[PDB]
Amino acid sequence: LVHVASVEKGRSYEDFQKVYNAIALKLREDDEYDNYIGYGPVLVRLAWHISGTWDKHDNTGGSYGGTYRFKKEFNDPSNAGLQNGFKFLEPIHKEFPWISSGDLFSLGGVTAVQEMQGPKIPWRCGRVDTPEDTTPDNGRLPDADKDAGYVRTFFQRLNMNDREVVALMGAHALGKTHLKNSGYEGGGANNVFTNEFYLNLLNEDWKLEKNDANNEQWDSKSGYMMLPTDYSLIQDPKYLSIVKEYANDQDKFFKDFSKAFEKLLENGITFPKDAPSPFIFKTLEEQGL
Ligand code: HEM
Ligand SMILES: Nc1ncnc2ccccc12
Repeated sequence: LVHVASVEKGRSYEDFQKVYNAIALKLREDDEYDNYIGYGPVLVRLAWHISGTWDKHDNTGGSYGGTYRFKKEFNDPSNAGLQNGFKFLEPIHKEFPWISSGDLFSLGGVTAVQEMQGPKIPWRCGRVDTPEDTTPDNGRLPDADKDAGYVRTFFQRLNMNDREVVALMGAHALGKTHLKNSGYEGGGANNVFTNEFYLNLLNEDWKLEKNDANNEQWDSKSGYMMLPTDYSLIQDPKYLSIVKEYANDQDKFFKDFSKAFEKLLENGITFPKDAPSPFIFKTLEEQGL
């Protein structure tokens, strides 16, 4: 099953930079959301969930088909809360109705990471909306109650190795868990992209507690939290070495996250040899906007 990227007709870098800028302006404008976290973190999570349905074995799921717009995937229990990111992107899609759904959801993640001071993430256009019958069934996104072996095996389906898994999980510096969405609570209110997930794993005094939904999670007196799957990155000796590497090298973490995140957003897509090169969008700050 082959999904060939097809550039939206006549569009080029400038058109996508306009979409980027509308997303970024709205991120700056709509600042009250989720106790003043703003929409950055939920847009990063949306981009990952629309991508993380991919199965390398048969090329089902993945970001190409924009299938999150269909009720089966919109209503996936694993996606609870992402409706806020979808609603955020609705006026962007209205303004730019030519962009495909998969392009818009993945570009919403790139724009959020960059606007939150994260690394540049090269991004390629050309995902093409596919019909409702192509929507992947629920249950392809990962559980949070599990251990390192589960996380390792899970991510083999997405063709991610240990370093890619540890780098991608660094996005859990951002935003927070919400008891009503996932049965976990807490994390604070961070909306700046840094390597602090790894510093918090290594440096905080973690206690295994039960939350009000009767699920275990690791909490610190300082008010931080880690899901069991987060904490597993310091329980497994291979993951731990990489957590220490990223805790000690911001640039390395930025570069590795950028590559893994682009890869995640592009899994399943065949780019023609004459496709445009990946675009690197300028931030609003770089543009003086
Ligand atoms: C083992 C893999 C993962 C598990 C089990 C997991 C689990 C979760 C859970 C339970 C939440 C809270 C949802 C809520 O209550 O609103 C969450 C939030 C989030 N996740 Fe993950 N996640 C994983 C991997 C990732 C990856 C790979 C990324 C992106 C690279 C990511 C980005 C985020 C972001 C940015 C949030 C915050 C959303 C917000 O503040 O609304 N996650 N994740
Ligand atoms: N802020 C977070 N800290 C640690 N783990 C997480 C997991 C999901 C969302 C946010 C966080």
